[PDB]
Order: sequence, then C-alpha cells, then structure tokens
Amino acid sequence: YQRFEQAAAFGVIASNANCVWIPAPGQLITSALEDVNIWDIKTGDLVSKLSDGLPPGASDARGAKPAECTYLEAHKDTDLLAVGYADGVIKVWDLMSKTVLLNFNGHKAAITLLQFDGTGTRLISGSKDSNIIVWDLVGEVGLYKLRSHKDSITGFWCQGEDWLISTSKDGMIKLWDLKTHQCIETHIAHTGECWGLAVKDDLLITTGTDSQVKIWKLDIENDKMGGKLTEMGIFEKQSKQRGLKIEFITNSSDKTSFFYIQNADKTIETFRIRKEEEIARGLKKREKRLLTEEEIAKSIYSSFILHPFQTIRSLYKIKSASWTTVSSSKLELVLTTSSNTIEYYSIPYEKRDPTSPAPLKTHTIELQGQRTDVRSIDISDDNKLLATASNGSLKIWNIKTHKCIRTFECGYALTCKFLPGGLLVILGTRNGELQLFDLASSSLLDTIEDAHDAAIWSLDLTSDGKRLVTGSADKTVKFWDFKVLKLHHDTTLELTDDILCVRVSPDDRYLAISLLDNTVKVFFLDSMKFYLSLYGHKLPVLSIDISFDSKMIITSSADKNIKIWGLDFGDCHKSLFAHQDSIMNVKFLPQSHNFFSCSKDAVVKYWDGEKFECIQKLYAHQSEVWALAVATDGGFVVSSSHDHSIRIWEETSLKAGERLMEALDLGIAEIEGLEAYNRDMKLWQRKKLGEAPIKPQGNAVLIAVNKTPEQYIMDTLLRIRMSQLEDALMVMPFSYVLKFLKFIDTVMQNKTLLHSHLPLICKNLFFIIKFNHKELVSQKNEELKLQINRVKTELRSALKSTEDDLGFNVQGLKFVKQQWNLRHN
Amino acid sequence: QVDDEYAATSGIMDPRIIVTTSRDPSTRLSQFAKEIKLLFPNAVRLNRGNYVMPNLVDACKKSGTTDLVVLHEHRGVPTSLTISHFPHGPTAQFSLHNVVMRHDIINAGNQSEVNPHLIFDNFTTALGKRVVCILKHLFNAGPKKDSERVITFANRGDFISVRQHVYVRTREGVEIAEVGPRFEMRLFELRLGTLENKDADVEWQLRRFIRTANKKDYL
Amino acid sequence: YNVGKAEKDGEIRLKNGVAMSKEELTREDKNRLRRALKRKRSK
Amino acid sequence: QNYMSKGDWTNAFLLAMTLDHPMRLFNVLKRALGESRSRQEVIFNEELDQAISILNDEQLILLMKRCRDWNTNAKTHTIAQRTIRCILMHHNIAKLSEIPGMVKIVDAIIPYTQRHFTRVDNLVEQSYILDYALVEMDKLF
Amino acid sequence: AGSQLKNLKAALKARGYDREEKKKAIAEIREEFNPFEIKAARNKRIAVGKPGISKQIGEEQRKRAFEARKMMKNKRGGVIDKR
RNA sequence: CAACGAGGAAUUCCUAGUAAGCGCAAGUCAUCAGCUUGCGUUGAUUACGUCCCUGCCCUUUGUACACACC
Repeated sequence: YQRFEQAAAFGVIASNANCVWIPAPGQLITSALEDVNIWDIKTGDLVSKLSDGLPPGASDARGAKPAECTYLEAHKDTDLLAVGYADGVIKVWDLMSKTVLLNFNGHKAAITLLQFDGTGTRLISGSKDSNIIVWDLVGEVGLYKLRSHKDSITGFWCQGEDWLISTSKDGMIKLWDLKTHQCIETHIAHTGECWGLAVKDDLLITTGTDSQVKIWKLDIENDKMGGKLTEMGIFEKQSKQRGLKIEFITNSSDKTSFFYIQNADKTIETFRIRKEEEIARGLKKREKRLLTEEEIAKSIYSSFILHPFQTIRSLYKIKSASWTTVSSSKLELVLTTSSNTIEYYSIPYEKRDPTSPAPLKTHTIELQGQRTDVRSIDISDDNKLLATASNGSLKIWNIKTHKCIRTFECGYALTCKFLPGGLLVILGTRNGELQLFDLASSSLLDTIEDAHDAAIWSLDLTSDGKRLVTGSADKTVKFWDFKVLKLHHDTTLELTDDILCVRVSPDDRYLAISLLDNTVKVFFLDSMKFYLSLYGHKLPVLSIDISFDSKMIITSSADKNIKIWGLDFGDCHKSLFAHQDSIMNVKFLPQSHNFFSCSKDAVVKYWDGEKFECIQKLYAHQSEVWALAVATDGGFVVSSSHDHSIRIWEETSLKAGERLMEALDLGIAEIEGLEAYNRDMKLWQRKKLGEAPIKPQGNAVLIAVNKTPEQYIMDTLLRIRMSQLEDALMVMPFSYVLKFLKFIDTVMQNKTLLHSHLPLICKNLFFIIKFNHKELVSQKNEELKLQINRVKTELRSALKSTEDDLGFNVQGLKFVKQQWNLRHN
Repeated sequence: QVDDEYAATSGIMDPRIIVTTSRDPSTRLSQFAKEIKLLFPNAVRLNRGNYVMPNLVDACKKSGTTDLVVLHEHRGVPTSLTISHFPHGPTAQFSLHNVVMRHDIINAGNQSEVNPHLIFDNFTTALGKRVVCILKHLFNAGPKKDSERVITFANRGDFISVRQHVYVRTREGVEIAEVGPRFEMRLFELRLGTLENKDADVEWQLRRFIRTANKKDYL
Repeated sequence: YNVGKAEKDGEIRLKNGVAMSKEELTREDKNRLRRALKRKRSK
Repeated sequence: QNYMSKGDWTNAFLLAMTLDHPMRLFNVLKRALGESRSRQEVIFNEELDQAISILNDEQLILLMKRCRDWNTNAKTHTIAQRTIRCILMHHNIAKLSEIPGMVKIVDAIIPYTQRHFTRVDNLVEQSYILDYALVEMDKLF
Repeated sequence: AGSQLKNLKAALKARGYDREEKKKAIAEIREEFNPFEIKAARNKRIAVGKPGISKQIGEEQRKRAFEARKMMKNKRGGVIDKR
C-alpha cells in the first residue's frame, strides 16, 4: 500500500512549556509540541525548528501520542540544550549540530524542571512524580535520586555538591544534604500547595496558592536541626491566584537585585529588593514613637526589605517569562503567553522612578499563530490553506513555505470554505453573520449581518461554486447564489430541529444534512425532494461525506463510531467503532473510497471503504483534532487541532550446603589472612623492624557488599531455610565443620551479632557437633580444644545472661500482678 | 442424579483406576493403554500377561481400586474397552471405532494432567444418564474452575464421540486445540456384576437382529 | 493472650507481634503491606 | 529521622514515643541494645534508660503494650525483656500496679516470658554437649 | 517436551479495529494446532495426508451422485440440448 | 549375470509370576477369522532412589486446640 506520513507541522510558536533566552535584543528557544523552535526577537523569522529525526507517522513510529516537550533549559557557554518531555525523558542536544547527545529517561511522569550545575557536566531534574534526580553528563548515569517529596516538584535551587533545596506541590519545602542524600530539614511552607522558589543568597522567597508570599532566611552554616532555614515573614500581592515562577537578578553598575512573581492570570508582579543602606536608614522611621510594642512592630519586615515595582500586565494568560538587564533602566523581559504568542517587554527605571504609568512591549512574535483553536481548516486546489479562528484570525497559509501570507479579522468563526477559482474565502460565524474575503485585496468584500437567526454551523459550496448552502442552529438551512461577487438569498428550508451539518454531493446531486435529532436527511437539490432519512446513530451527529461516485456516504457523530451508508436505498453497510471520544470530522479521498476521520481524542485514522479495515492510525497531535481537509487532487491531507497545531500528511544455581560451604571458605580465608597479618604486625613490632608482610587486600565480594566476613557468613546462614538446614549442615565435610567452629569462635567476640543470633548459632552449632561428634573427639589438637572451651564459655555466658532477665521479669511481673490483686481483688 | 450403586462415595473420595490390556498386547495397544491411563487421572497401568481375570478382579477389589479399564485390539487398532466398577458394581463394555492417537501422529509436546472439565452432549434417556454416571465417576471430583483441559463425550446417534481439548479464552471468543485420542465408542453391553463371572444380570445390551433395530437410539 | 488486630486505625499489628503506625511507615512499605493484606484478604 | 540516622538513641526514643512510631521504636531500642552489648546496674546507655525512667503513665502503658506484642515472637522478645526490666528497675512498683490497665498487659506477658524461659533453659541444657566433647577430647591421651 | 497448551499461549502472545488480521491469525492457529486432521508418517531416511478433507470430498461426491441417481430413477423424458 | 547370514539414523513400550519363550482350546448380539479372546507351562535382568535434566501439578496467613518450630 502507498501509506501516509507527515511532511511538516506548524501553527505553534509557544506551547505548554517554559522558555529560555539566549543573548545576541536576542534570540529565544521555546517549545512547539514535541519539538523545540528557536526565534530571533529582532525580526521573528523561524531560524530553527530542532525536531526529532524520525517523522511522526513513519514505519517505526510507536502506537501512542508523542512526548510533548514540557521543559526547555539551556547551558549557555558550552552550548547545550537540555530539554525534557511529558513521558519523563530528557534529551540533551548540542545546538551547533542539532543532534541528540544524551537520552536520560529515568522518571515515571512528566518533568517540571531542569538545571545545569557546576556549570557543565551535571544536570538536576525534577518531575511530576516527586523524585528529583541528579545526572552526570560525562558518565551518562543517574547519580543520585533524592526521594522524599510527596506530590510534584515545583522548584529547587542547588549549589554544587553540598546543598539542594526543593519545594513541591504539597505544602513542603525540603533541604537536601547531597553528600548523604538524606533530607535534612523539612517545613510546611504554605497550607495548600507551594508553587514558587527563588533565592538570592541571603533571603529565600516562596509562594503558594493565593497572594501569600513568604520570606525565609537560610543560614547554611547552621548546626541546629530546625533552623538551617527559618521563616522571617509574609506579605501580599495583587493577584489572588497561583504565583508560580519567581526569579532574581543582580544588575551590575551599582549592585541591585530584582525578582518577579509571574501569576496564573495575565500579570507579572515585579519587585525591586532594596539595599542594606536603606535598610539601616529606614529602620528608625518605623522605629519612631519612642519597646515591647516597637519590637512587635519591627518583627511584623517583608514590606520593609521588599519594594514593589511596575506590575506588568498582558492581553492573555501568562505561561512563562525570563529577562535580562542593563543600567537598571532596561529590565528587558521576554514572556510566552498561553494563546501562542511571545512578547518582549522592557520596563525602564531611572533608579528612583519607573518613568512610565504602564510598561511597554518592544517586540511581539505572533504572526504564525491563531490565539485560539482552529475550528475550520481548508485548502486550495493545491497551493494555499485556510485557518479559521475565534478571535477573528482567518489566516491564509501556503503549503510550500508554511507561512501565513494573508490574515484578516472575522469573529467567532467556525466554518469556512474557499471559492472554486481560488483567491476568495466564504465564512460563517457563531452569531448570525456570514462574511466574504479574498486574497489580493483587503478583508471584507461584504459581510451579511442577519444571515441566520442563530449560530451557523455548516456551509458547503456546489462543485461549480455559484451556489452555497448554509445550515444553522436556528433550525433552518438557506441557499445563496453568487450575483455579479455578492450573496443572493433566495430560498430557505425550515426544519423542526437544529441542523448542524450540511453537504452536497460532488456532482450537484444530493444534499445531505445532519440534524441534531440523531438523524440525517438526504434531499435532491433539484427538487428539495426528501429522498432519504438515515437514522439510528443514537447521539447528535457530526460531519457527513459523500463519495466521488455519489453512491456511498459516511456519517460521524459523538457516539464514537462512524457509519457507512449506501445512498441508493439508504441501507447501512458498516457501523465501525473507532475513536473512543468523538469523531469531529470525516472526509473521503479524491478518487478512491478510502477516507480519513479525525477525532476529539487527538488521533486521525485512515480507513478503506471496501474491507473497512483501519489502514493507518496516525498519532501526531496532542489534543482535540477539530478539522481536517484533503487535497482536491493528488490526496495529501492537512489536519488542525486544539493544541494550535496544523500538520500535513503526504504519501510515502547452587543450594544450601554448598552456598554455606563456599561462604565459609572465603570467610575463614579472609579471617585467618587478617590474623596472620596481625601476627606479622606483632612480630615486626616486637623484633627488629626491618621487614613485615606487604598487604592483604580485602576480598572483592566482602568489600563489594560492605560486610565483615562474620556478617557475610551470618546472613547466608540466615538465608538458608529451616527445612533444609539439617541437610545443609549434613552435606558439609569435617574440614568445613572445623572452619565453621572457627567462624563461631570469631563471632562470639563481636557480642553485637552474637546476641542478635543466639538461637540460630546454638541450633547450628549443636547440630554440627552432635552430628560430627565421633570425629571431633578423635581430633588431637590443643588449638581446637581451646577453641571449643572458648565457644562454650562465651555461648553459655550469653544464654545465662538472657535467661537471667527472663527470670527476673517473670518474678517481677507476677509480683506486680499479685500486689494489684491483694490491693483490690 | 447419582444412582444407587455410586451414591455412597460420589464426591467423598477420589477414584482409583487400573488400565490393562487384553492378553499379550501389541505395541500400539500398549501405547493406547498408556494414552488411556494419562487420559484420566489417578489411573495406573498394569501389564496383563498370565493374569487370570477372577484373581485380577479379587486383587483389585481388595487393594481398593475403584474401577478397571480392559482394552481389546485388532492388529494394533484397539477395538474394545470394558469398564468394571469394583465394589460389586456395573460393567459397561464398549466398542471403539474411529481411533486416532497422538503416539501415531505427532510429537506435539506433553499433556496437561489437570483434573479436567467434562462435557456430555444429549444423553437424554435413562440409559444415557446411566452411562454418564459410569463414565464420569472415573474422574476426579471438583476441578478448579480455571482448569484449561476439557474432555467431551458427545452422543451422535449411539456413537459417543470422545475427544480432549485444551483452551485459552481470548478477547473475542475461545481458542481450542485437540489433545489425546479421539473415538467414537458405542455401548454394546451393560451388566450389573463385575467382570469376573458373566453370570450377572444384564441391564442393557443391544439387540442387533430384531427387525425394529435401526428405528430408535439407546434401543 | 494472642496478637489480634490493631485497636485503632492509625496503626496495624501483624500476627508476628511487630507493629507499624500508618504515618510512620514509608509509602513503599504502605503499598507492600496493602498488597500483602489484600492477598491475605483474598485467600 | 535525623536522630535515627546520626545515632543518638535517647532523644530518638522519646520522639518515637511522642509520635507513636512503633517500628521505629523497636529499631531504636534494638540498635541501642546491640550497641549496649558491644560496649563493656545499667542495661541501655545511661541517658536512654534515664529517659525511660522519667516517662509518665500513658507513655509507659503504650510502651508496655509495645513490649507485650513484641514478646509474642521468639525473635523480638529480648528487646521486650530488656525494656520490661528497665521499667521494673527504674519505676515504682506500687505506681506500676496502680496504673489503670497494667494487669491486662502483665497477665498477657507472664506466660510468654515463661515460655521463653523454658526454651532458653533447654538451650542451656543442650549446651553441655560441648562439655561432654571436651571431656572426651581430654580422655584422648 | 513442552505442552501444547504452553505453546498455544505462546502462539497467542505471538500473533496478538482491523478484522482480516484476526481472521488470518485464527485460521492459522486453528489449522496449525489441529494435528488430528492431518496424517504424519515417519521418514526412515512429515504431513503425508489430509484424512478428514479427503473423506468429506469423497462422501460429498457420492452424495451428489446418489441424489442424481434418485432424480433419474423414475424419469422418462429429458430435454435434448443440441446446442 | 536377483534377494538374504539378526536389521542404520531415529523411535516406542516396559518394574514380579512382570518382560520374554511355549503350545492348547474357544469364536459368546459390538469387534474379530488376512484374526480375536481365553487357558495353562517355563520364567528372568535391572530401578525400587531422585527431583540434577524434561515436563506436569500444588502452595505461598500455619489455623486445626496443645507441645515444638516459624
């Protein structure tokens, strides 16, 4: 089969992520969906769209949504970009050659921050699962995993090798000793969530849910448990919503610091922090009226040391920000908003006055977007493309360059079409209005106010284009002719119910209209004849399509299935269940009975109309796919969605006993090696100190598991089971019995792990010598005789030591019970 | 329901089965008898050579075996099986007609040996209920409900098709595979005593030569 | 005497005789112990 | 958590008793008991058993409930016996009797201590095969 | 060696809203894991027959022959098609 | 101037009156005589252990009441 693929994607400038700024104002790296695009603020042309080397839709593209980019981060000097995605992976790229250097999956959910540390070679990553991982770049390895938070990492701040401090989506801020990787000090920052974190070395600043911004003093050289990070006071903001990014700078040329708190909605609150001279010379002024009350007033600090500034607003909802500064009169702040647009503002400040009633944007990159979801897409013969929006941003992109060359202002527009000669656009809006535009001249040929009484929903041209059909939610359809380039309403068919889709056949033959009452009706255009009524869909029914032979129709709806109907008798053929949310649109190919259907669950699907298989399951969008349009000839198809994206699609085993035996042999070999080393040390300290042994290096597995040999043998002796212990001790020969006795003799000198394993040592040792008693009493060596005596003394001393307190506790507890009885029985 | 000479130990106790050949068996009958002893569980095979049937029956019913399957051949091709239930119970003796065995065809692996499920298709008469009881009290009572081998005794006009299948239950249905010997057996005689005598009263035996023979089933 | 269940719902006492408190135990051991008593409550 | 990491078992013990974290209480008592066997009237270190000596009625009733259901093991029973012993030798016996609830605990854990006394006494009994083997090894010449 | 059930579960995990792939996979595993409708001999130096299919065609052949003779049995006419 | 002097690779079955040798009768409503089923006579070798391999199965709270073990 000649399958499909994706040629190019566009329409997005700023998506659901952050932005990093690079100096030359300068350029900006930001996120499109799953690929990062670089822009020069000066002009705004797309100078780079760094993307994955595999086209989404190819043979090896995997059967899920692609990983949406969620955090940009940049290493400036060594020229790296660490980007992180919504499944958890982190791709690190060199920006010179634009290839992937590092893949760092690691996490389990989407990631929320990156940070390079010690400028190169170390990257710390926090994610929507509460872990925070340190990575080395010279080893390609997750070094450490700091794991004590509970919801989702909202920010952190690190210095090199000793202290990190994170704050998460519970109420908690935590300080981490990066030598031991244990959390040191935990506080409850804000009572709900904790969304912000910034720090200029003395003071730390956090924000939570609603306007309560908390100043903290971190004293890194503290020694008390609670008190490495103390809280110094709160203050308020003007926004009652989630402040969710705070960031600081030190402008040079005197020395000064500024921080911003961006908000949820539309607003960045900027602040100047003042200096120690005006701290000292402002203390007395609130220390006037002359001291318990004055001490309470001096303790109740935030408004003192912090100074609000020019509160920068924007048109839309704010997603991310970052700035640069010179002179303290060029606080130059780039800002990516949610409805895709970046904006370069810059506030001046003459070091006492901010010199403006409201700040000024110096640049704005917004041309290649829409600010809303594209409710209707369309195409030319093959050259141009039509995107219809809610703000009014009709845009005429072109296929061969992916640039909007022409744009207008219409309104809440939901359907549109071209006109068959090209260079002319019809459109209907969500109120009772229709509109006409072109390509060479300006916007409005004419609008028709009161084109319909209520919301228009779907229009369609005839194949010659002279006559179009508009169906609207005022329970009417209307017909319009083109008189000479103006619209002529002549007839109107009022139904009983809100018509919400129209279509004609591609050979002027049928008019199929989809009502809200779960059905469609097929009429003859030449008679308004009411040929057919197709019924049985069971929810209100979206897009129709008529085939090229005018024999076979499709019918999509919110019932998550598309129905194929034969139009000769109105008989159904299939009722195939696709698309687990809602099929928004469905369109045939030009010459074939194959068709496409794009749906409200971020997927388009390629089907055939003969076997009714699914030919292909294309998976490049991230959210609700609102429209798709097929080429008139050739058959490449564009699809446009809710994530502001527009994309093109073209054609192509030991056991117990022997485990204990090998553990006993290596353990006792290490033990008597160290004892020979100690005898060598005593002889070379008691004789002429001219020589000694060189070094017994400790065993590989013993230093690998970090155990003394008594502990190593003790835990494998623990790890054999009680059912095969009498077999594990019976398998081993008498030489291993003798070194087992050496092991017991050494282990009852370390009286810690003697007393924690007394009945195990007793059971094993007594079975061993009870089973091997005949040979043991025939061995002739005073070393083993002294060994048995030493084991006997220490073992019986431990056992009588534990039964002493057992008997003490018996007599004491029954005395307690008996004196309670003789008190009040 | 369970009838009058099986009701004492219907589901109380597991059975115990001997599977044995006629006399000096051929090799395909020995393969067949191994297939029958690992068709139904808690069955063992006994090498009949120079065994008298009275003292074989007496040794079985004082060792405590529940029932006996004696297999008869014809030049490899097995032709009969007699099931004798030992606590002075019934003998149902059958002829075997279309026998295809896995030792003949294919090294397809090993069997499953789980307590199987049992399908009985249209044993409608009281003789059908009788032969159902005698055929299923040589199986283990109460298997697990996710046991993945089933066997089937399906009546097809007095010719019990006997098969064995393994199964998984997939997303769109159930996928079956055929293990073990397929038969069509047919009962030619029941009688109410054990195998030793042939002086026992007959509950049923087919009348081949009556003129209304081929008019009815379980005649 | 024998070790029964816990007397309040802020802790559990296993039959062993050792006890965990809900707040004190880690979330990995809370998943492990939920799975364990789910099996013990499934058999 | 910081005390349990860095050592320091006495203030760790009283914080585990205040928070009522019973597995951590067993760990701090087991670790302090093991290091008490290691180093060298007093059974824990002196600061910790003074910290046991100065706790009040409801704290020692929950401590003895913990000792009660640790004593049902034959493994975790030594820690329970050392804690019962230091309570007995650092508190007043009339106070311990007249605390409301301290008979439904000590009657629960008298027979378990008797069971363990029988078991450890039989271990001492069958510990004399070493002595028999030594008298044979000395008869060897 | 290993069970036919274990190999069948492995074959289902191997094969895994398309329809014809499932028709093909189901027919493939059925005619693979049905060994009693082929016949295999032992090569003394192997599927050698298809018994049920040969039986089905040999008896359908004589079934239509028997119905043809029963149709012929008491006829006396016949069209004479000389075309 | 054809075959053949105990039958290759592989493969199947088998543990005591058993494998195997030997003959003699019957012919029991299905099956069988190109044979089937009985009946006696003679009667062993080697395992009778083990989960190491190949598989199949079971359990993973000890519950059922002490003691003991865990």
